Amino acid sequence: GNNVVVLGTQWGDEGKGKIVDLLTERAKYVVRYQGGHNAGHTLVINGEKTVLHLIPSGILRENVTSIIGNGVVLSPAALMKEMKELEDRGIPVRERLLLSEACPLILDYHVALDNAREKARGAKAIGTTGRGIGPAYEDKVARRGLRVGDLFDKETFAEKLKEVMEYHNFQLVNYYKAEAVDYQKVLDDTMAVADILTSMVVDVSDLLDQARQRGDFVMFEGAQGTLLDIDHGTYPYVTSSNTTAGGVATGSGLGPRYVDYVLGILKAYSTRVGAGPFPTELFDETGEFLCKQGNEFGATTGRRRRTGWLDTVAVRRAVQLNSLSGFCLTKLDVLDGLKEVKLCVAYRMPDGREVTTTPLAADDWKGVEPIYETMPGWSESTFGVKDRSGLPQAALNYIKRIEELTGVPIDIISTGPDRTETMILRDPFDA
Amino acid sequence: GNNVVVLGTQWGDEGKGKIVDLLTERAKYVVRYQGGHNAGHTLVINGEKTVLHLIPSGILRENVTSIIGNGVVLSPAALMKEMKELEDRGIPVRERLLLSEACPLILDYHVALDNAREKARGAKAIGTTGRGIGPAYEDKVARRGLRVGDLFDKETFAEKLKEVMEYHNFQLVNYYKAEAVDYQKVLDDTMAVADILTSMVVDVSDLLDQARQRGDFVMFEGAQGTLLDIDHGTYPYVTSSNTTAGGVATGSGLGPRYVDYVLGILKAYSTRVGAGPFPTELFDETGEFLCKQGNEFGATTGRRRRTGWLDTVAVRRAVQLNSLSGFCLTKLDVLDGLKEVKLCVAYRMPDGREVTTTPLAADDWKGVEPIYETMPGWSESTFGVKDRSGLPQAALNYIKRIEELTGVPIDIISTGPDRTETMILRDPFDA
Ligand SMILES: O=C(O)[C@@H](CCCN1C(=O)N[C@@]2(O[C@H](COP(=O)(O)O)[C@@H](O)[C@H]2O)C1=O)N(O)CO
Ligand SMILES: O=C(O)[C@@H](CCCN1C(=O)N[C@@]2(O[C@H](COP(=O)(O)O)[C@@H](O)[C@H]2O)C1=O)N(O)CO
Ligand SMILES: Nc1nc2c(ncn2[C@@H]2O[C@H](COP(=O)(O)OP(=O)(O)O)[C@@H](O)[C@H]2O)c(=O)[nH]1
Ligand SMILES: Nc1nc2c(ncn2[C@@H]2O[C@H](COP(=O)(O)OP(=O)(O)O)[C@@H](O)[C@H]2O)c(=O)[nH]1
Ligand SMILES: [Mg+2]
Ligand SMILES: [Mg+2]
Repeated sequence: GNNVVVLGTQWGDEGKGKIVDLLTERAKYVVRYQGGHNAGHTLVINGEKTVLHLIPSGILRENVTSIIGNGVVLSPAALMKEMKELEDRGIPVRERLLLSEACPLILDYHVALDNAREKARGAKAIGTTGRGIGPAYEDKVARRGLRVGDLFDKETFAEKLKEVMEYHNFQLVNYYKAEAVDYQKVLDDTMAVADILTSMVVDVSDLLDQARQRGDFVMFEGAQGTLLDIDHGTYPYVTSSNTTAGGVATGSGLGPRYVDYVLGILKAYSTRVGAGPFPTELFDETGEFLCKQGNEFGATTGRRRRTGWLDTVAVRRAVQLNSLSGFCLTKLDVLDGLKEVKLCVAYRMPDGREVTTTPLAADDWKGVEPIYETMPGWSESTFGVKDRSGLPQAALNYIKRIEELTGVPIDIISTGPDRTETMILRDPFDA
Repeated sequence: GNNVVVLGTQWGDEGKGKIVDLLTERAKYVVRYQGGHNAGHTLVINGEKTVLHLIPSGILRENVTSIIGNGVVLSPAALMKEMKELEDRGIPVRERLLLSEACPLILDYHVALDNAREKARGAKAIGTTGRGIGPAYEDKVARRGLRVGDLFDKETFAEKLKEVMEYHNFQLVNYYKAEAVDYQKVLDDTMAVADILTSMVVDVSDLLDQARQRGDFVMFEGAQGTLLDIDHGTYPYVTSSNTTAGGVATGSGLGPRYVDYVLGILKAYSTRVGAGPFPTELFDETGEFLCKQGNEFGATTGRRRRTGWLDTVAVRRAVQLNSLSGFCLTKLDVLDGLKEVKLCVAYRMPDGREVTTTPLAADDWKGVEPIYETMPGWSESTFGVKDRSGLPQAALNYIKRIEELTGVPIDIISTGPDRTETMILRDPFDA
């Protein structure tokens, strides 16, 4: 397929960054369509590690033009910092990065509001990444937020920013009783880069329609995971954007009927960082093993990620919401050495019923217990294996089982962090 | 196609309600996926006029199950009032209406906030429908809003509502200096209907996945229009939800790859109610004619709708954003008697350039001038005509021209408000 979508089927950090970079070899465009700099996508090329947050994962390839779609909430400060670091490493960012004038801006007050609301929550804290993502999306919906296109007229931008910060400071000071954000600093910091950002502006939706008609290859890079979806995730312990396949159209302008293949990134086990329901969560020795062996620490906040067994029930919800075409199984190599591996095949509800569908809101998850299916592990090392013939039978039965429970094939299997430690059984672009 | 989407290609009120009702004869399900009671869809069956707002337009057919998807922001009070009026007219609503537990709730304070923000805007007022739609979507994104699923546990709902209204009253009273909303009235009013609403709850996304596998016919009914889209419309003079095709997936849970045919509702001329850029707007005799002859008054607010010539440039943007499969031209009959009709074929930018694409944000529209293409009108009456052979050549050349400029065929032509005053050249379900 020409238009391929790569997204997380779980709670994020399934290894989307790696897959995007790997598959962009054949793409002309790579587009980010939701989220902001709370995303942390790690790429490892020949041992070199790059961690992108706002900039699309195809930025290291000179043959691809990276595009930050309108769905993304842009932090001018976050962008600059990343652009610089990359430019210092021989990546001519400005030469290959384009962005939407419709992207909402994340400013200093958004971060101030983020930390404030979180402290006001107390024990009910979401455990956000503190990047002001929520407040930015909120200003957008309320129709008072500032967008990239506003930077085109400096005087009116100053007047608009004037109004918005008046409102935001009143609540930060009077209600949340925190520090006011200085209007002049924000105004100065923004204008200092206003021209850099605006020089990269392009009509994304029209461009994507052009690419489509020519039949160019375009890859959509998702941020976060399905269960963090603002509508369908474990509300209110979710992110403020639609992390599901529908976010592709709203966040880039591409018509829904043009999405040809949706690739779901599936980790061999499960992780979640931040508060919220997590049925298969392990609090024992095996949990520590997955964390250590998988080096599960926040690519953005450095927070230790919560680990657990793969949840087939939750994944099936992901298959359905995104109309998945196939999966890419990652971190299979981390499971090496375990005597047994478990797959949650159903949920035991607090009322005794055994269900195979997931609860919606976070509150409806309280009391849910996973119903496992234990399988034999493998002693053989799968790390770096680049062909099925290198995987132990136990590992193969494990792949097959997931396919059986889900009904979706595993087209790609990743056995290590490097771009090459992978095995493509089927290329989505050819599917 | 089994899964058909019906949406407005302009600024709403293109006559979506009529088309949904007409086409639901063959559908098992009809789903609303965005907006709330700001929508006003008029149906006229054998002269009988029904105006729905929150309830799906397939509610008059006993063979269809209406579903209010998670994207919709639900006003418990608005629903009850509509359910009652319909039940009094022999429509067993409760027997055929289902809804999502994920739908955010529109409460009294949301309406209070709506009117307040609008007055604070002054001359920069959006001209909202005052139904609290914006504030409801804002609470959702901020992850502090209450959803239908919250009504399942009355005690915790009271505690949650307690927190949210504390926050909302502080700003309404202290900042906006308006009246506080009484917590007890809202709590009482809500609980009085809490059980009615919860009895209608269904897992929408799972159900739609079931319908899909069986191959049932499902129709998605859009609210508002493309140019009112929160991301891609004339921001900030937009509605707070995604009115484009991508909203179907995020607002119902159906995977993007399952949308088979997107039908764009296209009015013969243009209307817009409320503030915002409108290039082809007429302020002369012909404007008054279109308003009078088309009886252009708000189906929800009673506001006189602004009229103008059909804007081909803006419509082309709609074709692209929604991946339209075909159009349904409505109110052709209103153009009867005009000596000449005009089609805006391109825009004259304030800098002298002639463009064929539309500006994004509302500010980038200031100064834009329409470039017309004049065509001869027709004296013949097309009202009620149910076959192409009843349309005067001039009317036929007009249909053809729109098809030529757009590149999308006109599969349905509506020549009057009644369900039968229509001509289906092609049924989307068979396409
Ligand atoms: O916080 C980190 O360091 C994680 C972020 C994982 C994905 N992820 C987010 O980007 N945000 C998260 O979603 C929730 C809402 O926070 P926010 O509004 O900042 O996105 C939080 O649980 C937050 O942890 C969330 O789970 N990194 O491993 C991402 O590379
Ligand atoms: O206000 C009315 O009476 C119109 C509503 C037309 C569609 N429409 C909306 O539902 N809202 C509108 O979108 C903008 C945002 O308002 P709101 O947040 O209430 O949706 C306003 O211009 C408002 O008029 C808008 O244009 N009716 O003809 C709809 O049946
Ligand atoms: N062991 C192992 N690590 C992997 C594999 N694929 C990716 N990773 C690493 O797993 C982590 C994925 O989390 P993150 O970087 O947040 O990925 P993203 O946010 O989903 O793109 C990164 O540190 C990667 O280097 C794999 O197949 N095996
Ligand atoms: N004259 C005429 N009126 C029509 C036609 N189709 C629909 N209408 C009327 O046009 C109006 C459409 O606006 P509205 O009710 O807001 O429709 P919706 O919001 O798009 O579903 C209604 O009053 C309909 O009865 C048509 O073909 N001809
Ligand atoms: Mg990450
Ligand atoms: Mg209407």
